[PDB]
Amino acid sequence: HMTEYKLVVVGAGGVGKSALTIQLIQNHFVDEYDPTIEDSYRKQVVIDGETCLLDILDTAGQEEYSAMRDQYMRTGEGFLCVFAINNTKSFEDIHQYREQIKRVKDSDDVPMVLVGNKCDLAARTVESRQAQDLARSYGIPYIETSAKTRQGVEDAFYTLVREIRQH
Amino acid sequence: MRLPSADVYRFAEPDSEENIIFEENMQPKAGIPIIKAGTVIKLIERLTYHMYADPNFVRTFLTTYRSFCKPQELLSLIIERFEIPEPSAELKRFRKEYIQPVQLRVLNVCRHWVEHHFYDFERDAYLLQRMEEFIGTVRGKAMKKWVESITKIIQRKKIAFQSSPPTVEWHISRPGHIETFDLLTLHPIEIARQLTLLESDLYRAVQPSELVGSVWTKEDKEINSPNLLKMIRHTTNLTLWFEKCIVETENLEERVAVVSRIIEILQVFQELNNFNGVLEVVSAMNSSPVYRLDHTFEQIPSRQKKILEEAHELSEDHYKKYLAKLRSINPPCVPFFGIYLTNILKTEEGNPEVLKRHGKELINFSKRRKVAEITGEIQQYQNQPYCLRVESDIKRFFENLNPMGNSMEKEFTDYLFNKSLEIEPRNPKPLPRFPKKYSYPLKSPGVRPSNP
Ligand SMILES: COc1ccc(S(=O)(=O)Nc2nccs2)cc1
Repeated sequence: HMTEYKLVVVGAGGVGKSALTIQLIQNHFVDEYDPTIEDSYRKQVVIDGETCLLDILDTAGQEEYSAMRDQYMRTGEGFLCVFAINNTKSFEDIHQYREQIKRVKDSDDVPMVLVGNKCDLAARTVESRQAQDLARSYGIPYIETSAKTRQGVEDAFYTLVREIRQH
Repeated sequence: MRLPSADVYRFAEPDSEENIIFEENMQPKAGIPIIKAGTVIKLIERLTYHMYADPNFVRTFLTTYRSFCKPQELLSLIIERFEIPEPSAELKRFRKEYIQPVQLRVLNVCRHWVEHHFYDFERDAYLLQRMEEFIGTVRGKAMKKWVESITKIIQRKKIAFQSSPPTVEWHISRPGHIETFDLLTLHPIEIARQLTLLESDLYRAVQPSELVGSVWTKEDKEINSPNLLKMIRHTTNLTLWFEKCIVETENLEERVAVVSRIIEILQVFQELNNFNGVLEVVSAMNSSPVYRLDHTFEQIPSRQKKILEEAHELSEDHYKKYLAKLRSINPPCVPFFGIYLTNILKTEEGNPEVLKRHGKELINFSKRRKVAEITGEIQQYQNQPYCLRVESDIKRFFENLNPMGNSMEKEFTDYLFNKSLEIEPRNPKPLPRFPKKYSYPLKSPGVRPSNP
């Protein structure tokens, strides 16, 4: 049996967080997606020469079901805490998402990664340095990704798989 | 057949890879080709096609068109489509085989629009002015029947059946005594029935206008998705009320009675096919304050632990068992909406609005069909009601639950967790004892009805 990594995407709604996982799962020249099918959330990958399976949970759209976070969150080995670089509120919400993950996992050390997504050509309101500082305070990596161009996506996920392996 | 030029009538332009592309399959029950993408003119030509009627396409189009075309722009195109210019033996065939069918189809679209997507007209009274105008100008003995029909619907829209249900069950609280109603005083069968009725009306009130365009995630979600949001908020309030009931019952024996009663309510939700209710209980049990109460769950009967474990498995493997169980059952049921919300959002986010062929933009219809397939799957469970009698006092009790009170989510959430740590401290702190708070008996009346 190959190693299967259960990853959980968390973050504010209404700011394109769904793009991150979509762009990972779909091929680089395949812009089609059917969230209905099984292949749409499981992906075989080779990271640092060691093959594995990535099972990704992104509940994009279910933000109002706030009492379901703990349940959804407890299923994960590692977490992608996503915010939008054009939305300060989504950045300000990461502190609580992280405090929730820690409370659910009953641990101060949870494999976790901070992701700053650029979902449109709207004005950046969060400077990479603010985000890099925050990630350092928490002691986790920071990755920036582009929804338009697929830049950063693979690094965001692979950095988390590396964080799980080194835990 | 001979048709006029594109300079007089745009819909006459012939099919090509530059204005229309198809899927490799055909409509299963109709043999009609499935459009993948096309221009707005070509999509409107197929919406009002001369060779055959395309109901699925009309229902898909009218549900999802607002992303690519405005209501006022659509009316103009279907009006323009109706106003056909002429290009003997040739004329008699064109009038009968192309003018009469195309006109009949725009009138059918108008009837569908008015009957099923009337909200467009409630939000733009000029749109309704133009529809009533256009409809007035339509002449013909063939038309009179459909023009009469459209007018009869507009006026109705402007105005704005079973055997005997079971006997309402009572436990400690007696009928009329709202003052004493609570989780342990109301009958668990009646809690589940009354919540199922509430949650079923909440589910039936959600409309595709609230879903298409992922509008419940946007800044005007409170304006565009009121019923969906009331529905999600009711669910959230019930989970929070179950968590609160558990952690505010500090005596372990009383708390075990509380959790057992909630699992009894879950069992009745399973019996009623209330999947929303089932997950409200699962979510409450798997919350941070509840999940850690090992001393409470050690004292819960294996039968109840197994009931809870089976309900939880529905959620596992990305709702695999949930999705199968839902497919295997028939109405009435209250589905869990969250899956549909994620699938509509990801469909809309993960597919382009437009496809480009030979440097020309084609609207991506397939993306809209996939969204329309989900809205239809929502609607197939909204038709059948439950055969259960409403109890107005238990209904109002649940309608008015406010576990959070005047607190904010974090403030309340932290209070619930602190209560959890208070009643069952973190190891190696030994278990404290707490005084009993219920002056009535904790024995459950069971989930089997007392009356036949
Ligand atoms: C393997 O993980 C689980 C297996 C079963 C369950 S569960 O029993 O469905 N839920 C519970 N919530 C609180 C106590 S038990 C939860 C998690």
